[PDB]
Amino acid sequence: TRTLPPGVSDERFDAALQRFRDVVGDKWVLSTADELEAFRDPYPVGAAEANLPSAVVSPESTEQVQDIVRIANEYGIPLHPVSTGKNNGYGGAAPRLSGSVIVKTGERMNRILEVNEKYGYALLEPGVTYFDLYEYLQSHDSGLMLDCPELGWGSVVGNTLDRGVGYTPYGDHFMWQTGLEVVLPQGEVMRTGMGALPGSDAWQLFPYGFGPFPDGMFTQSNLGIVTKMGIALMQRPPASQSFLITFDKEEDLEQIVDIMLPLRINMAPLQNVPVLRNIFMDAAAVSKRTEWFDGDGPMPAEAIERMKKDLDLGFWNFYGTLYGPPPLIEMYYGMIKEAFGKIPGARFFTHEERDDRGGHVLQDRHKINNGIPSLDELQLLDWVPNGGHIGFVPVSAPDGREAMKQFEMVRNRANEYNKDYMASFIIGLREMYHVCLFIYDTADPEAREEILQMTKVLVREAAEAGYGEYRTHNALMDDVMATFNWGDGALLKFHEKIKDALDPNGIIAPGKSGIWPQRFRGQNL
Amino acid sequence: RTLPPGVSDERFDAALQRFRDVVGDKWVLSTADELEAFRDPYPVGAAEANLPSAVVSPESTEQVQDIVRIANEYGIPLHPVSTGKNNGYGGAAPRLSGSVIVKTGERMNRILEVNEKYGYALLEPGVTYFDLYEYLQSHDSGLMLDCPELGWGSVVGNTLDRGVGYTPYGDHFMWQTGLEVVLPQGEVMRTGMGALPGSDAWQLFPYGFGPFPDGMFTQSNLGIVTKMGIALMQRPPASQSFLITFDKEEDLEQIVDIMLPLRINMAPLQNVPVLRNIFMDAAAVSKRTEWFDGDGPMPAEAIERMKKDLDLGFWNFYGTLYGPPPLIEMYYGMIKEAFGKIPGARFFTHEERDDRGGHVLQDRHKINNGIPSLDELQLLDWVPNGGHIGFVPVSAPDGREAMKQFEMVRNRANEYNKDYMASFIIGLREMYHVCLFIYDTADPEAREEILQMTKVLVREAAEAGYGEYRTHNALMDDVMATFNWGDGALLKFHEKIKDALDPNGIIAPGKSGIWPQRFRGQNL
Ligand SMILES: *Cc1cc2c(cc1C)nc1c(=O)[nH]c(=O)nc-1n2C[C@H](O)[C@H](O)[C@H](O)COP(=O)(O)OP(=O)(O)OC[C@H]1O[C@@H](n2cnc3c(N)ncnc32)[C@H](O)[C@@H]1O
Ligand SMILES: *Cc1cc2c(cc1C)nc1c(=O)[nH]c(=O)nc-1n2C[C@H](O)[C@H](O)[C@H](O)COP(=O)(O)OP(=O)(O)OC[C@H]1O[C@@H](n2cnc3c(N)ncnc32)[C@H](O)[C@@H]1O
Ligand SMILES: C=CCc1ccc(O)c(OC)c1
Ligand SMILES: C=CCc1ccc(O)c(OC)c1
Ligand SMILES: [Ca+2]
Ligand SMILES: [Ca+2]
Repeated sequence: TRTLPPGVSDERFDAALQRFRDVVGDKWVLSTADELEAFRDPYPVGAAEANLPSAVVSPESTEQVQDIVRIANEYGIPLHPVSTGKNNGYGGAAPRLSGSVIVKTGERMNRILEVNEKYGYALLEPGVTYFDLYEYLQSHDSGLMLDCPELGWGSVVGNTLDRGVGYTPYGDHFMWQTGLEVVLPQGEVMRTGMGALPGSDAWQLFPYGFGPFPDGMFTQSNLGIVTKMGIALMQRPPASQSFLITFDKEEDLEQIVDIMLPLRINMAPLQNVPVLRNIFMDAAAVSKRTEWFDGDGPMPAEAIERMKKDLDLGFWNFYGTLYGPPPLIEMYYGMIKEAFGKIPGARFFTHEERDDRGGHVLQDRHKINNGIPSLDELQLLDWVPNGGHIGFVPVSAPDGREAMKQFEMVRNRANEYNKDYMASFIIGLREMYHVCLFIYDTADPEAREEILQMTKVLVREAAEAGYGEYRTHNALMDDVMATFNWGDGALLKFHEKIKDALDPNGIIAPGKSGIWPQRFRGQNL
Repeated sequence: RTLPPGVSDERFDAALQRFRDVVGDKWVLSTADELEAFRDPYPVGAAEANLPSAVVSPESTEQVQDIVRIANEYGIPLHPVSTGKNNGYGGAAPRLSGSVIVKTGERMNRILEVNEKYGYALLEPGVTYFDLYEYLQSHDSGLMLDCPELGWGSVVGNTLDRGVGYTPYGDHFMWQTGLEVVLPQGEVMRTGMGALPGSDAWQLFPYGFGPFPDGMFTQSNLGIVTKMGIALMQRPPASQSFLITFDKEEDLEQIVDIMLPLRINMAPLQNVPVLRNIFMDAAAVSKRTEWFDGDGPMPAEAIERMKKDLDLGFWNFYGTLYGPPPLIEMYYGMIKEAFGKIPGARFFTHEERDDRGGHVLQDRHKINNGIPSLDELQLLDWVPNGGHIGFVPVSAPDGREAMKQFEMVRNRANEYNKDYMASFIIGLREMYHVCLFIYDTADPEAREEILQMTKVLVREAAEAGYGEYRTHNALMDDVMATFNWGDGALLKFHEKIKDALDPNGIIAPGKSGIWPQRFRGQNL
């Protein structure tokens, strides 16, 4: 029947719902099954129901977020704060803890508070999407560009608060995060950095302020509800060129990664975040699985060759963008061609050179890499009927043999659980991300369970090989946090200890990143 | 005899022996003669302050655990340092008098790893910039380090006070990647991929999984750091350092305003731009008495003599470029066209000045190329028994803000009879007004003048909306008090976390104005 917060009666919840309505207004509290359906994980993981929200409250202001937090303390209601709630791949808007109330900050707190052309920064509310901020910069003939992930409909703030990434030189969103406002778990409000000094202009200029630097503690965290966040914005460069390098062989991965890293570690000639996508990923962006293979089980070699041939793509496809005066772009492109040119079968294409279906991903990278938000990459989910995805992203050293081992290890398990291997190898400066998107039929309970059991295996095996996940789904946060158990889980004990100090009543997103406040510890949900 | 607060002669003597049982008899100092060397070398205020009770030098992480556990038992406050060279901010001296200094760097001074492939170091606290430079030279490294002005500090300890250098990797804390820390009750923790047993990425990926804590251990008293990683930048094929002299006090406005556009895209100004006033560059190469032996502020005549003799401006801009010679030349050309629009602007590369005035340029050419130096110690010869205090408000990188800040500080410096040694430094979007006040450390009134002058500068800067990035023991309470948005919400947040991790209030009480429960309200 009715989803309730843990240890909270029908009466007590009805009372708390009304207190919420007194703060934000009747139409900004959802609690009917019909109203809540939209806030369930759109890509559900596992056959069983999980991650069930009891209600959605949409606050209009920081003060309203304080009031909601104080009520949640009164009634012991757990709050799952989101911005836009588009964390698709990691649970969407759905709370880790079933019965939690979703605080959708972004519905009404969606205002651009400042875009400074002189100093190159924005001060944003959670509700500001990449499309909102893009449209604002266009409107105002801005000299600035934003840094967006593959999908423009997410929150600049929300994405930053899960340490999301884009593909411009400003792709590490949390680095460029500068100052935030946060409602702490008992309702008091705090500004970090120069925000903490009344009348400073430097909130979005100097990240650290004075004393311990806390902003990090509010990312992949449950230590408060963020109401404002500053972010630095790069100046748009005078020109840019996007290029695709197709690599013919599965085994080329080793040489590609080993040539990638020297070209990237000095942020030149690879100026942007280098992404290497397998043919599955690029095929899924432009085609249905059944275009290639309507059989059961893993995709055969003949089918993969047909994908490569028809799309004129390799097994591994490298995407990069260069920025600056055309001479500098041409110099950097020349270096890139010489270095990756030593791999037999490497073929090169600029964004101007491919208008065919195989080229559509390059055209999308040319947008995303230039801070032009897109939703083209939603086409991935038409690979199979009713397509959803889960993100599996272990962090690796950027070595060719280390990539090769991860390639084998994950494709092998993928095959066993009848899921295709959609994978990208991405490099920051000195780290490698194995970005695996498993696409499955969300309507099929067996496919959902296969995904939950497969990724549980993939997490454990990756950790046995010394690979930690940078980010994970609601279903895997306990399993993943368990892997960071150096010194008898010293890290988790440190986090719990702080969680209990700031959230004595255990209100804020209990179980986020495997961090449960005292009142829930040992209870298996 | 200096004792910890609320600890008897007999309890302390017991505790000193327990320390000896852990680290050895030789590695516990507690005589007045032994402790002299660990007093603030640039003392602030007339009165005695910042008195250590003992110095304990541990050999290992395990020993640090044992010391912290003993400290918890006896309620002894511990001030963890690396090398203890935080000169201008108290040196090795503890904020709280009676604290035991834990000099981690004395014996924990080992380079644990330098990775040529991935460009990083994993370091203990005692590794100095000289130590790590020597290592890189020895091993024919492709890598360069990022050092502050003085090479004798700790790579780790400087990072833990969010210190800065002048290469593209000038933000030390940014490039910090992984640490190991002994938390205030003696348990040991590794951050990031350090927390995943057998990961290779401790020094490759900073964040790891869940909340990002590393920042909480910088300008902090939440533990004793025993290892720290840091990224090292590949040495580029060539570099060129350059000096722009600017003739006029009033040029500051246009310098800062041309400086920001050339810096924010990290090109053409590829390194940290530093603008030094003639006082700064003169004190680097000469004594005060060479220019003016009279009492009180230095007259216009004397300033003009400094400029002529050293062939420098009132404001001197020092930068470095890196890469292929064609790139360096292109960038230098853009810099010359931009700053050239200021009348009286003159340009010199490091190759074009072998005179005394050029000595600072030569020292920057070293520092900006990750070659540690001690040349800038000559600043302390400006007056007899020279010491300095660091006063560094953070500002918008705006000409008129720089100009306001220049007047505001020089006026108060004048009033308290201290010379105005100042640099304007710029990261990407922020500006540091770095003011070194050089004074006679043997003169109790010069000491009191410094304390009272900087107290005034701190609240006057705060009234103008400027916060300090970093400050001295004597000012930490005053400085933290200025960050009082939402009724001092930030300090309240820091205090709850301090009390959660340090229930006995052991680790560096009062660091950054953060006192644990047992000390709050006691005025030391
Ligand atoms: C399916 C998919 C997903 C995807 C992607 C490609 C595909 C095909 N590419 C991505 C990429 O390139 N980079 C990236 O970082 N993510 C990518 N994803 C995943 C996802 O689409 C995006 O990351 C998305 O932008 C994230 O969702 P959103 O931006 O809406 O953020 P949120 O869901 O509202 O909040 C995220 C989490 O952070 C915490 N949170 C959020 N807001 C707050 C506030 N105000 N206070 C406290 N905590 C907050 C919550 O834990 C929330 O779940
Ligand atoms: C006088 C002076 C000072 C100076 C400078 C120029 C002059 C003329 N130029 C500097 C510069 O360009 N950049 C910079 O960051 N600092 C500069 N200074 C100040 C100072 O000399 C240096 O910053 C110096 O590197 C700091 O000294 P050191 O490196 O020895 O650091 P420390 O005293 O040992 O530690 C600093 C503080 O951090 C905490 N700490 C240190 N180690 C630990 C450990 N292991 N665990 C926990 N906390 C630790 C303490 O609070 C300590 O006081
Ligand atoms: C090809 C990149 C897609 C992608 C990148 C980073 C992510 O975190 C992600 O989450 C599911 C998806
Ligand atoms: C002339 C630059 C010296 C300098 C720079 C940054 C600092 O923090 C500092 O501390 C006292 C001194
Ligand atoms: Ca072939
Ligand atoms: Ca032992």
